[PDB]
Amino acid sequence: YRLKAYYREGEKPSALRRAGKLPGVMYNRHLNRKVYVDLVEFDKVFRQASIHHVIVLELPDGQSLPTLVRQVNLDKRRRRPEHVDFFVLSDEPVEMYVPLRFVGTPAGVRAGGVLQEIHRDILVKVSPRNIPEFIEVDVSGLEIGDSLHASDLKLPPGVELAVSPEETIAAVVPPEDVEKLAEEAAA
Amino acid sequence: RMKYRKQQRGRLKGATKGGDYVAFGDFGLVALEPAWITAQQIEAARVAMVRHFRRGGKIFIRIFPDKPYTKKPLEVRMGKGKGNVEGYVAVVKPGRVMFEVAGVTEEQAMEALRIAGHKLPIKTKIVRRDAYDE
Amino acid sequence: MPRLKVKLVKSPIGYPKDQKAALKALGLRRLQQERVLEDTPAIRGNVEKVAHLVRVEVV
Amino acid sequence: TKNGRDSQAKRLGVKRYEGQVVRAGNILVRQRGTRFKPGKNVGMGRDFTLFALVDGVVEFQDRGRLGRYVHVRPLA
Amino acid sequence: KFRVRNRIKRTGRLRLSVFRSLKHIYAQIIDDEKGVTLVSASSLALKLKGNKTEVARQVGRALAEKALALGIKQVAFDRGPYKYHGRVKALAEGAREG
RNA sequence: UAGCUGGUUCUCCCCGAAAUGACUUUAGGGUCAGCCUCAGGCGCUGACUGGGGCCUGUAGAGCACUGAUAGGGCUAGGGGGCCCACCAGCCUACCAAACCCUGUCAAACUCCGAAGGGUCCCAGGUGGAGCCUGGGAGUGAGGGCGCGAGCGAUAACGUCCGCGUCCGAGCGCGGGAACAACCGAGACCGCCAGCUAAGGCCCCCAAGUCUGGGCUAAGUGGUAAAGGAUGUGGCGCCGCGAAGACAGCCUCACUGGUCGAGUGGCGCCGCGCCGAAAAUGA
RNA sequence: AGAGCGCAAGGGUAGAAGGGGGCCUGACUGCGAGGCCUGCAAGCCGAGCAGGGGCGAAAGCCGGGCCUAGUGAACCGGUGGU
RNA sequence: UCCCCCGUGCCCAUAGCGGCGUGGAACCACCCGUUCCCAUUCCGAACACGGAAGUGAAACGCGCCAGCGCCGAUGGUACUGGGCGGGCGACCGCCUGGGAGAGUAGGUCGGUGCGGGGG
Ligand SMILES: [Mg+2]
Ligand SMILES: [Mg+2]
Ligand SMILES: [Mg+2]
Ligand SMILES: [Mg+2]
Ligand SMILES: [Mg+2]
Ligand SMILES: [Mg+2]
Ligand SMILES: [Mg+2]
Ligand SMILES: [Mg+2]
Ligand SMILES: [Mg+2]
Ligand SMILES: [Mg+2]
Ligand SMILES: [Mg+2]
Ligand SMILES: [Mg+2]
Ligand SMILES: [Mg+2]
Ligand SMILES: [Mg+2]
Ligand SMILES: [Mg+2]
Ligand SMILES: [Mg+2]
Ligand SMILES: [Mg+2]
Ligand SMILES: [Mg+2]
Ligand SMILES: [Mg+2]
Ligand SMILES: [Mg+2]
Ligand SMILES: [Mg+2]
Ligand SMILES: [Mg+2]
Ligand SMILES: [Mg+2]
Ligand SMILES: [Mg+2]
Ligand SMILES: [Mg+2]
Ligand SMILES: [Mg+2]
Ligand SMILES: [Mg+2]
Ligand SMILES: [Mg+2]
Ligand SMILES: [Mg+2]
Ligand SMILES: [Mg+2]
Ligand SMILES: [Mg+2]
Ligand SMILES: [Mg+2]
Ligand SMILES: [Mg+2]
Ligand SMILES: [Mg+2]
Ligand SMILES: [Mg+2]
Ligand SMILES: [Mg+2]
Ligand SMILES: [Mg+2]
Ligand SMILES: [Mg+2]
Ligand SMILES: [Mg+2]
Ligand SMILES: [Mg+2]
Ligand SMILES: [Mg+2]
Ligand SMILES: [Mg+2]
Ligand SMILES: [Mg+2]
Ligand SMILES: [Mg+2]
Ligand SMILES: [Mg+2]
Ligand SMILES: [Mg+2]
Ligand SMILES: [Mg+2]
Ligand SMILES: [Mg+2]
Ligand SMILES: [Mg+2]
Ligand SMILES: [Mg+2]
Ligand SMILES: [Mg+2]
Ligand SMILES: [Mg+2]
Ligand SMILES: [Mg+2]
Ligand SMILES: [Mg+2]
Ligand SMILES: [Mg+2]
Ligand SMILES: [Mg+2]
Ligand SMILES: [Mg+2]
Ligand SMILES: [Mg+2]
Ligand SMILES: [Mg+2]
Ligand SMILES: [Mg+2]
Ligand SMILES: [Mg+2]
Ligand SMILES: [Mg+2]
Ligand SMILES: [Mg+2]
Ligand SMILES: [Mg+2]
Ligand SMILES: [Mg+2]
Ligand SMILES: [Mg+2]
Ligand SMILES: [Mg+2]
Ligand SMILES: [Mg+2]
Ligand SMILES: [Mg+2]
Ligand SMILES: [Mg+2]
Ligand SMILES: [Mg+2]
Ligand SMILES: [Mg+2]
Ligand SMILES: [Mg+2]
Ligand SMILES: [Mg+2]
Ligand SMILES: [Mg+2]
Ligand SMILES: [Mg+2]
Ligand SMILES: [Mg+2]
Ligand SMILES: [Mg+2]
Ligand SMILES: [Mg+2]
Ligand SMILES: [Mg+2]
Ligand SMILES: [Mg+2]
Ligand SMILES: [Mg+2]
Ligand SMILES: [Mg+2]
Ligand SMILES: [Mg+2]
Ligand SMILES: [Mg+2]
Ligand SMILES: [Mg+2]
Ligand SMILES: [Mg+2]
Ligand SMILES: [Mg+2]
Ligand SMILES: [Mg+2]
Ligand SMILES: [Mg+2]
Ligand SMILES: [Mg+2]
Ligand SMILES: [Mg+2]
Ligand SMILES: [Mg+2]
Ligand SMILES: [Mg+2]
Ligand SMILES: [Mg+2]
Ligand SMILES: [Mg+2]
Ligand SMILES: [Mg+2]
Ligand SMILES: [Mg+2]
Ligand SMILES: [Mg+2]
Ligand SMILES: [Mg+2]
Ligand SMILES: [Mg+2]
Ligand SMILES: [Mg+2]
Ligand SMILES: [Mg+2]
Ligand SMILES: [Mg+2]
Ligand SMILES: [Mg+2]
Ligand SMILES: [Mg+2]
Ligand SMILES: [Mg+2]
Ligand SMILES: [Mg+2]
Ligand SMILES: [Mg+2]
Ligand SMILES: [Mg+2]
Ligand SMILES: [Mg+2]
Ligand SMILES: [Mg+2]
Ligand SMILES: [Mg+2]
Ligand SMILES: [Mg+2]
Ligand SMILES: [Mg+2]
Ligand SMILES: [Mg+2]
Ligand SMILES: [Mg+2]
Ligand SMILES: [Mg+2]
Ligand SMILES: [Mg+2]
Ligand SMILES: [Mg+2]
Ligand SMILES: [Mg+2]
Ligand SMILES: [Mg+2]
Ligand SMILES: [Mg+2]
Ligand SMILES: [Mg+2]
Ligand SMILES: [Mg+2]
Ligand SMILES: [Mg+2]
Ligand SMILES: [Mg+2]
Ligand SMILES: [Mg+2]
Ligand SMILES: [Mg+2]
Ligand SMILES: [Mg+2]
Ligand SMILES: [Mg+2]
Ligand SMILES: [Mg+2]
Ligand SMILES: [Mg+2]
Ligand SMILES: [Mg+2]
Ligand SMILES: [Mg+2]
Ligand SMILES: [Mg+2]
Ligand SMILES: [Mg+2]
Ligand SMILES: [Mg+2]
Ligand SMILES: [Mg+2]
Ligand SMILES: [Mg+2]
Ligand SMILES: [Mg+2]
Ligand SMILES: [Mg+2]
Ligand SMILES: [Mg+2]
Ligand SMILES: [Mg+2]
Ligand SMILES: [Mg+2]
Ligand SMILES: [Mg+2]
Ligand SMILES: [Mg+2]
Ligand SMILES: [Mg+2]
Ligand SMILES: [Mg+2]
Ligand SMILES: [Mg+2]
Ligand SMILES: [Mg+2]
Ligand SMILES: [Mg+2]
Ligand SMILES: [Mg+2]
Ligand SMILES: [Mg+2]
Ligand SMILES: [Mg+2]
Ligand SMILES: [Mg+2]
Ligand SMILES: [Mg+2]
Ligand SMILES: [Mg+2]
Ligand SMILES: [Mg+2]
Ligand SMILES: [Mg+2]
Ligand SMILES: [Mg+2]
Ligand SMILES: [Mg+2]
Ligand SMILES: [Mg+2]
Ligand SMILES: [Mg+2]
Ligand SMILES: [Mg+2]
Ligand SMILES: [Mg+2]
Ligand SMILES: [Mg+2]
Ligand SMILES: [Mg+2]
Ligand SMILES: [Mg+2]
Ligand SMILES: [Mg+2]
Ligand SMILES: [Mg+2]
Ligand SMILES: [Mg+2]
Ligand SMILES: [Mg+2]
Ligand SMILES: [Mg+2]
Ligand SMILES: [Mg+2]
Ligand SMILES: [Mg+2]
Ligand SMILES: [Mg+2]
Ligand SMILES: [Mg+2]
Ligand SMILES: [Mg+2]
Ligand SMILES: [Mg+2]
Ligand SMILES: [Mg+2]
Ligand SMILES: [Mg+2]
Ligand SMILES: [Mg+2]
Ligand SMILES: [Mg+2]
Ligand SMILES: [Mg+2]
Ligand SMILES: [Mg+2]
Ligand SMILES: [Mg+2]
Ligand SMILES: [Mg+2]
Ligand SMILES: [Mg+2]
Ligand SMILES: [Mg+2]
Ligand SMILES: [Mg+2]
Ligand SMILES: [Mg+2]
Ligand SMILES: [Mg+2]
Ligand SMILES: [Mg+2]
Ligand SMILES: [Mg+2]
Ligand SMILES: [Mg+2]
Ligand SMILES: [Mg+2]
Ligand SMILES: [Mg+2]
Ligand SMILES: [Mg+2]
Ligand SMILES: [Mg+2]
Ligand SMILES: [Mg+2]
Ligand SMILES: [Mg+2]
Ligand SMILES: [Mg+2]
Ligand SMILES: [Mg+2]
Ligand SMILES: [Mg+2]
Ligand SMILES: [Mg+2]
Ligand SMILES: [Mg+2]
Repeated sequence: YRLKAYYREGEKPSALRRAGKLPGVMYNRHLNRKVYVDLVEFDKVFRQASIHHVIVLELPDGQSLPTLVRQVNLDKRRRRPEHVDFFVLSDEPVEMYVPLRFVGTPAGVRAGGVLQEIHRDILVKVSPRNIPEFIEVDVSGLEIGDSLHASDLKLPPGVELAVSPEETIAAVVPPEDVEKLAEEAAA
Repeated sequence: RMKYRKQQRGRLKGATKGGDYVAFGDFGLVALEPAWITAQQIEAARVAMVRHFRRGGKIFIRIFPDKPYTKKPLEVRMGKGKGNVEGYVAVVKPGRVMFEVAGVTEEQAMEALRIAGHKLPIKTKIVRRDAYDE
Repeated sequence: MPRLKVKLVKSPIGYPKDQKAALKALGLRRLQQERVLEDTPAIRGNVEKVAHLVRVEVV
Repeated sequence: TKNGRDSQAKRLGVKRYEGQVVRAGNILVRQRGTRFKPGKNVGMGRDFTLFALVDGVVEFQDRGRLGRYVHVRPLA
Repeated sequence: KFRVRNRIKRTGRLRLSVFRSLKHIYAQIIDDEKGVTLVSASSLALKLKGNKTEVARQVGRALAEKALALGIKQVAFDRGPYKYHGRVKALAEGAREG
């Protein structure tokens, strides 16, 4: 995903927001600079890119950079982004979150139940060259009560997790139910 | 609970912290007006959802009533209200995420959450899960 | 740092004691009253303080 | 209503700030424990009251793991 | 265990710091409040014989020579982690003669 | 006797409070301090502001301590699925200490921490500033408003403190229909002069039925909520379509039919609608 | 450092104020610069001087207790002394 | 002037935990012995004395790795002197000056004063 950017300065951050432009910053151990982008454009892009997929920033400097969305400060009270960060990549193994795909109906969910996908993505230390669009996970062997962990992942080539190996990824759990209210009504 | 004693009242300053982001389910109910939500409200709202989609997915309550609510026995003007008639409530500023569902479709989630809105003493909005995760 | 022409154009009635003093500090007593004081960090301070009820110009 | 009760509030605190002139004997800090420690020309009494040992200016200092100290750098 | 060092300091001046190795002993009068040494009469690591205590009293008087020459007198003795006795004591015994 | 009530008589000029703290068989009374006044002395110090140094733990935030806390994972103690009882573990749509992940809460919790506040030094500051000594006091029911908290029911023209303000003493003047404290503003006297403030400029009533551009169709405006609706403009995205689409021609879809070119769903904003029952005449 | 520090909470504290031992009785006399707090009266801190002592080799420390509660003007009288 | 070690003070975790490696000439420790000084609620563990043989294992010094710990911007927001505007309200918005906490990027296996000894 590519998206047009522009350099910012003393311009009142608030003022920009009226003009539909949302401020932000791009940075890495080498450089950082004020910027901003058209909100609606960013919205449409970030709706798929988020922090998983890479993002090329087109600055009027003709420069185009391999930035990653580091964080997005939201305004509480009717959620809505205030200001965006951009981690301009390089080549060294920079860690980052990578999405997941819990494929296959679990033993529990099929036989009545519900899968609570804990982590929808996993933080991993990987070279910018390897940007695995996702990681597969056979969440089919999970009967109700079961649970998968990070130590049980389809780790792709050149990739390695940077979280806890014993961390939980997801789990099947009992379903809400009216019959439970009768028993809860007793106690 | 367990804790210790009856609380002072305190104002409800701006929605500063009062507010979050979906983090457990596919949809969420969020407060727009600030208010103390009674325990018995949480309850009715919660059951209203399970009662709806019977044998449903999973409900997530994300606010817990830890504030002691006081009240006088219909008298004059001294001592502090033993109260607790409503017992306990949780302060809730605008933008704070209350409930989250999961393991159900749109119609299941939309309707069920919407029902909770009518159980709550607040104007509320439903939320998807946009794409915003910090 | 030339000079400041200050004019009290809004009554301090209902304003804080300190702001009233700030006027006495400048030398403004009557309303609509002209007053030129040399531009200094100590004077500008009190001028900036009663800013909402005086209006300034450079001389 | 077993409450509604308290105790005469003791006006304690830093009684002389850094960059103030003090005569010998002047009390510098009345404190609960050793929220401040003595130092150059500053002794403390049985209650923890830090006081000047000679005339001079009072200067504060901090030393992290070692705590904060009050001094009296004399000159007269 | 250096609690003693703290006491001696907030008390006066001119610390007679005294270190002593299994085969050595050193002494240096230092004016704190700035951290500088005035005189340093090292011992076994200087020239002296072989009997520890006998050596101590020598260096003690030795320190006094060079020290008192420069005009010194504050006998603020830094009895290090060592209990005041024998070698360290003799070291004092010395300055208490010179 | 009356720590209570009432009454207390000529004029002009200057200044001008208090309704707080402490103690009080004290609580509508007193004593000392605070605040007013007069005289004498001191003489740039005073409020306020600039620069600098130190002190601080509130707003906010945070979970490192004290505790609270939903979900999950993991695992001592309870119940066990396959059963195995004189034994066992992955694990159980079973109760849970400790710990871990996710996510939160607190006046009497703080790893953090402002704005600000206090004080000192230097500087500006000659003001019904300031300091010292004395003579004379009154005041010690306060109130409203803004703000920060407690109490209360996130009730009261409620109550109790804190900072400020005004009324008190400015029920003198202009506005708010009328209205101590809301907006403007501090009335020495005179004038059939001028300029502005707030608020206004259709008539009552001084001043534009002013100019340019929108919105509203309710008398909204002319003062109510959750909530509800093809009210009405503005904005945006998502589905079908001249490969003929949307309605109705039993039809929706769709082709020949044909108006054939728009149509269906959602979301955001402005103004409005319903929700909306009271006692003398509107 | 979440223990301890006689007791409530707090602040403080292992670079001791906590625990153990040796010797000792400054839980001294006569004073007291300078201050904290303060309407008054009270309350609190205190270097230092003199006298005669304690512990330490010494620098030094000791005018009770880690500190903040554990209290009562005057009047009237008892007791011991001058 | 430069390097190494020893004693000491300052900054007070970017100085720490851990892991690996390195130094015994000197220094230091460890170490040998318990007669003398001194010591154990018992023990020469500790304090102490007299000292060779041995060792660098322990401890310590020096040097590497960022797993934990620790430090941590910029940007934005909260909050807020002061000045305003909006609703019945629980509240909300603007101007102006100040400006966090968290989190991100990153940093960090220290720095330095004095004295002594050795090359
Ligand atoms: Mg909505
Ligand atoms: Mg996370
Ligand atoms: Mg978070
Ligand atoms: Mg006014
Ligand atoms: Mg005033
Ligand atoms: Mg006039
Ligand atoms: Mg004139
Ligand atoms: Mg009680
Ligand atoms: Mg009280
Ligand atoms: Mg009180
Ligand atoms: Mg003093
Ligand atoms: Mg003392
Ligand atoms: Mg004491
Ligand atoms: Mg300083
Ligand atoms: Mg330290
Ligand atoms: Mg030593
Ligand atoms: Mg009387
Ligand atoms: Mg009468
Ligand atoms: Mg008159
Ligand atoms: Mg006259
Ligand atoms: Mg008159
Ligand atoms: Mg007069
Ligand atoms: Mg009163
Ligand atoms: Mg009293
Ligand atoms: Mg009294
Ligand atoms: Mg009274
Ligand atoms: Mg009376
Ligand atoms: Mg009086
Ligand atoms: Mg007063
Ligand atoms: Mg005269
Ligand atoms: Mg003069
Ligand atoms: Mg002056
Ligand atoms: Mg100043
Ligand atoms: Mg300043
Ligand atoms: Mg400055
Ligand atoms: Mg703090
Ligand atoms: Mg507070
Ligand atoms: Mg708070
Ligand atoms: Mg937390
Ligand atoms: Mg916690
Ligand atoms: Mg802690
Ligand atoms: Mg605590
Ligand atoms: Mg906890
Ligand atoms: Mg939960
Ligand atoms: Mg739980
Ligand atoms: Mg559960
Ligand atoms: Mg569970
Ligand atoms: Mg079984
Ligand atoms: Mg059974
Ligand atoms: Mg059996
Ligand atoms: Mg059997
Ligand atoms: Mg058996
Ligand atoms: Mg048996
Ligand atoms: Mg058996
Ligand atoms: Mg059996
Ligand atoms: Mg059997
Ligand atoms: Mg049996
Ligand atoms: Mg458990
Ligand atoms: Mg549970
Ligand atoms: Mg736990
Ligand atoms: Mg509170
Ligand atoms: Mg408590
Ligand atoms: Mg803190
Ligand atoms: Mg910080
Ligand atoms: Mg500050
Ligand atoms: Mg400050
Ligand atoms: Mg200042
Ligand atoms: Mg001066
Ligand atoms: Mg001056
Ligand atoms: Mg003059
Ligand atoms: Mg004068
Ligand atoms: Mg006056
Ligand atoms: Mg006046
Ligand atoms: Mg003066
Ligand atoms: Mg006087
Ligand atoms: Mg007088
Ligand atoms: Mg008088
Ligand atoms: Mg009087
Ligand atoms: Mg009073
Ligand atoms: Mg009253
Ligand atoms: Mg009264
Ligand atoms: Mg008042
Ligand atoms: Mg008032
Ligand atoms: Mg008020
Ligand atoms: Mg206010
Ligand atoms: Mg509060
Ligand atoms: Mg409230
Ligand atoms: Mg009300
Ligand atoms: Mg109130
Ligand atoms: Mg208060
Ligand atoms: Mg007045
Ligand atoms: Mg009138
Ligand atoms: Mg009248
Ligand atoms: Mg009027
Ligand atoms: Mg009026
Ligand atoms: Mg009036
Ligand atoms: Mg009036
Ligand atoms: Mg007037
Ligand atoms: Mg006249
Ligand atoms: Mg006139
Ligand atoms: Mg005329
Ligand atoms: Mg004019
Ligand atoms: Mg004009
Ligand atoms: Mg007209
Ligand atoms: Mg009329
Ligand atoms: Mg007219
Ligand atoms: Mg018109
Ligand atoms: Mg028009
Ligand atoms: Mg109508
Ligand atoms: Mg009504
Ligand atoms: Mg209406
Ligand atoms: Mg209402
Ligand atoms: Mg409401
Ligand atoms: Mg409404
Ligand atoms: Mg409405
Ligand atoms: Mg609707
Ligand atoms: Mg209509
Ligand atoms: Mg429309
Ligand atoms: Mg269709
Ligand atoms: Mg067909
Ligand atoms: Mg047609
Ligand atoms: Mg749709
Ligand atoms: Mg929208
Ligand atoms: Mg109607
Ligand atoms: Mg009717
Ligand atoms: Mg009617
Ligand atoms: Mg600890
Ligand atoms: Mg403790
Ligand atoms: Mg103990
Ligand atoms: Mg406790
Ligand atoms: Mg404590
Ligand atoms: Mg300490
Ligand atoms: Mg001790
Ligand atoms: Mg002990
Ligand atoms: Mg002891
Ligand atoms: Mg003993
Ligand atoms: Mg003892
Ligand atoms: Mg014994
Ligand atoms: Mg004297
Ligand atoms: Mg005095
Ligand atoms: Mg005195
Ligand atoms: Mg004072
Ligand atoms: Mg007094
Ligand atoms: Mg008196
Ligand atoms: Mg007195
Ligand atoms: Mg007392
Ligand atoms: Mg003394
Ligand atoms: Mg003696
Ligand atoms: Mg000596
Ligand atoms: Mg003493
Ligand atoms: Mg003592
Ligand atoms: Mg004790
Ligand atoms: Mg003791
Ligand atoms: Mg008493
Ligand atoms: Mg008694
Ligand atoms: Mg008593
Ligand atoms: Mg008496
Ligand atoms: Mg009597
Ligand atoms: Mg008698
Ligand atoms: Mg007698
Ligand atoms: Mg040379
Ligand atoms: Mg040379
Ligand atoms: Mg040099
Ligand atoms: Mg060099
Ligand atoms: Mg060194
Ligand atoms: Mg130094
Ligand atoms: Mg270790
Ligand atoms: Mg080696
Ligand atoms: Mg080797
Ligand atoms: Mg060797
Ligand atoms: Mg042997
Ligand atoms: Mg022998
Ligand atoms: Mg023998
Ligand atoms: Mg023992
Ligand atoms: Mg023994
Ligand atoms: Mg041995
Ligand atoms: Mg030894
Ligand atoms: Mg040897
Ligand atoms: Mg050897
Ligand atoms: Mg080694
Ligand atoms: Mg080894
Ligand atoms: Mg190294
Ligand atoms: Mg090292
Ligand atoms: Mg490493
Ligand atoms: Mg890391
Ligand atoms: Mg910058
Ligand atoms: Mg910043
Ligand atoms: Mg900013
Ligand atoms: Mg502001
Ligand atoms: Mg309105
Ligand atoms: Mg309401
Ligand atoms: Mg309000
Ligand atoms: Mg600013
Ligand atoms: Mg800054
Ligand atoms: Mg800061
Ligand atoms: Mg944060
Ligand atoms: Mg967090
Ligand atoms: Mg950033
Ligand atoms: Mg190291
Ligand atoms: Mg470093
Ligand atoms: Mg480095
Ligand atoms: Mg460095
Ligand atoms: Mg150096
Ligand atoms: Mg050298
Ligand atoms: Mg050497
Ligand atoms: Mg050489
Ligand atoms: Mg060479």
